[PDB]
Amino acid sequence: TTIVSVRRNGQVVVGGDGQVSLGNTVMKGNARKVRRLYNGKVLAGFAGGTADAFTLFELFERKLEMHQGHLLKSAVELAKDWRTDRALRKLEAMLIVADEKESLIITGIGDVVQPEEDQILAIGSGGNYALSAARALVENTELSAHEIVEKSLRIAGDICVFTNTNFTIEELP
Amino acid sequence: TTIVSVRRNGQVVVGGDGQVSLGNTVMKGNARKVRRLYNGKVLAGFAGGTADAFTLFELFERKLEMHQGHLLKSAVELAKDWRTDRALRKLEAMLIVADEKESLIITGIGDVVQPEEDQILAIGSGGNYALSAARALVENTELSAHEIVEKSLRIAGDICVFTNTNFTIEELP
Amino acid sequence: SEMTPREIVSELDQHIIGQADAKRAVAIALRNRWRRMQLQEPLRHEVTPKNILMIGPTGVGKTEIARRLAKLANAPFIKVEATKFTEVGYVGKEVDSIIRDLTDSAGGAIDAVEQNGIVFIDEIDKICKKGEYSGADVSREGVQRDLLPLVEGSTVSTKHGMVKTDHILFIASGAFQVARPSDLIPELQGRLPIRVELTALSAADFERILTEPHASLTEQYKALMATEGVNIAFTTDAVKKIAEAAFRVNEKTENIGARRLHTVMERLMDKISFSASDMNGQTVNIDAAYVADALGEVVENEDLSRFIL
Amino acid sequence: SEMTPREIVSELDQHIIGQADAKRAVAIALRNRWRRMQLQEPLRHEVTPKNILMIGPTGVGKTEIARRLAKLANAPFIKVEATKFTEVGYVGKEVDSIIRDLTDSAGGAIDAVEQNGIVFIDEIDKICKKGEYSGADVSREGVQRDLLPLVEGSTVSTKHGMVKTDHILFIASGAFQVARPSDLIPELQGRLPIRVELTALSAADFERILTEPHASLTEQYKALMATEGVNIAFTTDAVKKIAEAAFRVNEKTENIGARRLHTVMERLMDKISFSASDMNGQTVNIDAAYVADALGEVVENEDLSRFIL
Amino acid sequence: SEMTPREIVSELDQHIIGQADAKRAVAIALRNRWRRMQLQEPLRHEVTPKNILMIGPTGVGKTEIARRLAKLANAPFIKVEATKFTEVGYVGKEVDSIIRDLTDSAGGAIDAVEQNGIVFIDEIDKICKKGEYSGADVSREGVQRDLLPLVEGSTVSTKHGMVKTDHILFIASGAFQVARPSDLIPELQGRLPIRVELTALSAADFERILTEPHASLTEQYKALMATEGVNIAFTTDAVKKIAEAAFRVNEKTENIGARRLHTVMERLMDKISFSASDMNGQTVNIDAAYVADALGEVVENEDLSRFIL
Ligand SMILES: Nc1ncnc2c1ncn2[C@@H]1O[C@H](COP(=O)(O)OP(=O)(O)O)[C@@H](O)[C@H]1O
Ligand SMILES: Nc1ncnc2c1ncn2[C@@H]1O[C@H](COP(=O)(O)OP(=O)(O)O)[C@@H](O)[C@H]1O
Ligand SMILES: Nc1ncnc2c1ncn2[C@@H]1O[C@H](COP(=O)(O)OP(=O)(O)O)[C@@H](O)[C@H]1O
Ligand SMILES: [Mg+2]
Ligand SMILES: [Mg+2]
Ligand SMILES: [Mg+2]
Ligand SMILES: [Mg+2]
Ligand SMILES: [Mg+2]
Ligand SMILES: [Mg+2]
Ligand SMILES: [Mg+2]
Ligand SMILES: [Mg+2]
Repeated sequence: TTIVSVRRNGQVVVGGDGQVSLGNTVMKGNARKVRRLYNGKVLAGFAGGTADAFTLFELFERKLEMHQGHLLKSAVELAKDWRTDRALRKLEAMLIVADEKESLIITGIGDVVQPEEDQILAIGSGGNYALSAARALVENTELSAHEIVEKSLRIAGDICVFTNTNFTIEELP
Repeated sequence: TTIVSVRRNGQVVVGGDGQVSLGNTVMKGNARKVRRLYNGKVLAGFAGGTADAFTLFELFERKLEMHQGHLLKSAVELAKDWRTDRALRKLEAMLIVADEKESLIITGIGDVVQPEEDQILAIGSGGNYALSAARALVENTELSAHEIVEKSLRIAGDICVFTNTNFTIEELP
Repeated sequence: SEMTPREIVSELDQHIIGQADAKRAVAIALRNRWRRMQLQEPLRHEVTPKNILMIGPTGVGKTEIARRLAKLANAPFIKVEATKFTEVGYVGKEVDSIIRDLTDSAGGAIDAVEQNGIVFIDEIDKICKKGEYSGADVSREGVQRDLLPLVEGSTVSTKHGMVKTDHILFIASGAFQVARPSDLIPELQGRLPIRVELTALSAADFERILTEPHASLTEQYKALMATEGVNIAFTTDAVKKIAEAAFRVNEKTENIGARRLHTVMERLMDKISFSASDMNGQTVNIDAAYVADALGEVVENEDLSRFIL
Repeated sequence: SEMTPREIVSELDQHIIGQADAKRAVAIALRNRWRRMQLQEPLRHEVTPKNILMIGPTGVGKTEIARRLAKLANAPFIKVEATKFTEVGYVGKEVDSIIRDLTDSAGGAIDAVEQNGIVFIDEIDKICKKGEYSGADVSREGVQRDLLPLVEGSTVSTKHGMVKTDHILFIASGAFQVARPSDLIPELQGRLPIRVELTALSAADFERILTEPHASLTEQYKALMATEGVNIAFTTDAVKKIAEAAFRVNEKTENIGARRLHTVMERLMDKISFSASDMNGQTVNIDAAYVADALGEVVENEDLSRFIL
Repeated sequence: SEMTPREIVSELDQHIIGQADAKRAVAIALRNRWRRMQLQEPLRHEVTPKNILMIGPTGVGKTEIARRLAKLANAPFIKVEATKFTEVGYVGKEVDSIIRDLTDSAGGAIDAVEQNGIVFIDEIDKICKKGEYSGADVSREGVQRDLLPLVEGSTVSTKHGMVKTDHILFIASGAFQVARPSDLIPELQGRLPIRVELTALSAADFERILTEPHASLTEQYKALMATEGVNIAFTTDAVKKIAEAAFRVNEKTENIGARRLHTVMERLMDKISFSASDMNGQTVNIDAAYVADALGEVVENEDLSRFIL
């Protein structure tokens, strides 16, 4: 799995592959690993255990709902459930969430992290492959955030055996 | 164990082998790994731990009963019991369920997955062997869904040591 | 002296559609009140009621039948939810309270309660051993144990005096979709001799529930609007669409039985109910078109793939 | 004999801004009290209330509407929090207590309570099955079970006598941000026929709540200060800033709806409220500048990165 | 007719040192009792109290202010600890009991309680969501839910009759060292409009609490010894050392606020309090030296490295 997000020119994109693999064999190549939350105004992409990912996703959605859908605050409250005595079971998955304001990556262990400057996030086995292609594309091109995402995902896919070419790209106008 | 399902021409089939093996020794070769649920209007085939499989099966049946027997909704509610804090123990088994509308595979870890296009599912150690023979048979033949299932199971059986030739094929008129 | 089983069924037929078996079974039970009581001292006390178990889906009539029957027999009546006794902590949360509540609803008439009181124990299939999520199972087995005394015959103290439960008729119910009646405890199982099945309701039945029964929904709305000086009339086609829609959503979403008719009618009589005061003297014709407009189009989505991979 | 649905809405419009759908729905319900009661013996008892479910955010009017309505109909009224019945241990912690409390607030007038009592069950979305942190879920499902008897029609004993709940109107509410109404139990779902949606309040609405309603906050403070011999007046611009500030903090921090107006006014009338006694004979003009000074600048931070890596 | 906000503050200044903001806030609240009540039927009922939240450390005056205020207004008063309602099992352990207790302390005077009763809910910051050691959190959220009815306006039954809580003034408190007021539930948050901060007490303040307030500790001991025929006098220097010592141990060990003064005085008046009967006619001068002797040297150790590696 590969998920990457780029934010430039007042545009936010988050896309990912579609390959679902059981061991060293593929099961499905058309999975949607990026979806819209909170009245379709926040982008979310997940990686890791198929079940753990969905539960991390779902848990986060409940949060957005208990707040005015504020990405940051929500991320922080969800992560707080891991920073207590009640050892809330950990999930072997990761999420990339974004909207018109910020972009974050949240993990099933309980921590939130923000970009760096070029507003680029990437998770999954193929993450760092799309990450490089994107950093490169951003510091040397004028390509749209939507173009960078598709181009980097493809690259990543040609390197990682668990990342295919069936993308699902969501952008927030 | 090998279980495969094909859906074509308004016909749905789900069949499987009969070999039950303890370690590298066979115990029984006439097991029925495919059975009918909800007033015999939904097909279900299981693979994995003998006990875990039956409990996954049973748990699913209770679901169909608490709903109007809707395959999808049922699958989603059962899977939801794994996507919460109460770490509902995981089962080392898998189910293939189908009816006049859809076909799904459900796992003891908590996720539901749908086919791809050719409406073909397969689980178990011998799964991918029957899977190929079936994809092949479907994209190059006019054979019935019932014929494809029997032919692919046989093939799978001649390759996997844990898959025999004592089939149990159920189809939904 | 009293109605016969054939007469009682006809009385019930005026309020209930279908469910012949359940109707028949309670008519026999009510008639036996009259049969004994015609007996002499010895037997009159030895002969006891043959309690009933009605198995059947949601909102298909199980309670209306029990309720109507008590009504036509002017018998002290009471309905309670099996589960309400899961756990206890004070007087009122004990099964014995069923008898006090019944005696209180009849103004203390002890002879009345003992002779022909009726107790409807709803959702008894809930206090069994279903699913693995059985946290406090001893609790459910427990209430079954608590009912035994009542159904087997005992005396409970009420602020009105002592009351025997030896001749009170007991009717229990359930859908038993996961549990079976054989799951109840032997003692209870043997005290619920008669098991009647009630079936789901089809659209054809829906259509009849809409108009045939005394004080049907169509008759109620006709009289309600007549109050505001409006004259309404449902066409055969209109009734048929209201029933299809009701049966339709019970099937695609949550099935609540004949209650769905109430939900749909309300969604249909929405407009007229508001403007009735401004339409005096007029007459409204609710036909096919009026219904297709009022009942918009297909409830609301069918989403669910949001959780699927 | 009684107001019409159009009249009732106008009566509510004097105290509530927006929420046309909810207003309309309760007017229809109140008018039906009058419609039946004009009926004859048979139907008059068979026709029952069509209870309501108001879905909507915090402090946007769901209770004011219910409360005002009962007021204009002089109907025994009562509000309770669904969750208050989570767990029980004594008499007063049982749902039945809702009816005793209602009867007690009307001085025992049994005919009054039965004929037109109103019960507002707040936050019913809380007793569903939301989130994974569901410790005692059987408990929440349980209170739903406990309400059924009441909403379906039964009798409860009060120190004033027996009271039927067959015709009491029930209004439930919720934001249902995580749960859906379809999550309630079938029996309850079918007894809450009508579902009305209430929307969030914008700044434009805030501005109107400030002055239009009878006894608005601006009218209250004018009368309060007049008591101390001070004459105050809010300019259009002033009102507009008070509403922007209120809508502003509900949006950046915790959203409490129209209650925020109270918080802001207090923060604004802080000074005058203290010095009013020393300013007799004077007149104060609360304009834009006065408001921008009083309401300082941006609530307080927005920190949160303290937990981020 | 009644005191003004400036007058009330002066009345409080005779018993409390510092805490101008809190004093000011409660004076405004008490004056509003008088402001409405000068209003006419419509508004007089619509205008409600603006409840208070006093945030501040231990023993710095939060209760004395509330207590003194009720005293100067001869208002039925009551203090309760938020946590006391964590879990319930019987009548008296329910929030409603706050109103019965209040009515009982005024001899049933219902008009009195409704018009100007005051309820001080101490340590409300304890029923929030603080620390991870949150075992029964639903419990704490629960009492917040239980207070809502009271603060929002309702009726509770007492053996003296029914009593409305619509106009009772509510004052809550907390140190909120870990929790914030924003942690309370929206409904409660909006009903505690006013938030006043109370500060810690310095040695300079300690010195003033010792003598300035009516019936200060120095005035009490002077009168107590005068009873035994002894005449005592504290020098300015003596007072200053007593205050330094008090502020000193609150700082190095456990900080209990102005209560520490009581602990220190007792440790100081130890000897004279015992021999007073044998010293009649004499006069004792408590000066710097007398205090340095009586108050020995540095509380007791500071050990703690016993657990360190
Ligand atoms: N067979 C039927 N004929 C007429 N009305 C019915 C029938 N079944 C259900 N209803 C109506 O539907 C509503 C639900 O009745 P209920 O007796 O509680 O069904 P159940 O006992 O299965 O829960 C009632 O108001 C009743 O009038
Ligand atoms: N639409 C509205 N119009 C006028 N006042 C409103 C409105 N909505 C809320 N309020 C005010 O805000 C406060 C909160 O009312 P509330 O009925 O409890 O909202 P809700 O029922 O959603 O919790 C009340 O004092 C009420 O006067
Ligand atoms: N600012 C103050 N001025 C005079 N006395 C005070 C002051 N603060 C606290 N005290 C005294 O200290 C004791 C503790 O009072 P308390 O009101 O319970 O503080 P808090 O409300 O913060 O817990 C009381 O006997 C009171 O007389
Ligand atoms: Mg690849
Ligand atoms: Mg083999
Ligand atoms: Mg039922
Ligand atoms: Mg049911
Ligand atoms: Mg509310
Ligand atoms: Mg709320
Ligand atoms: Mg204190
Ligand atoms: Mg303390």
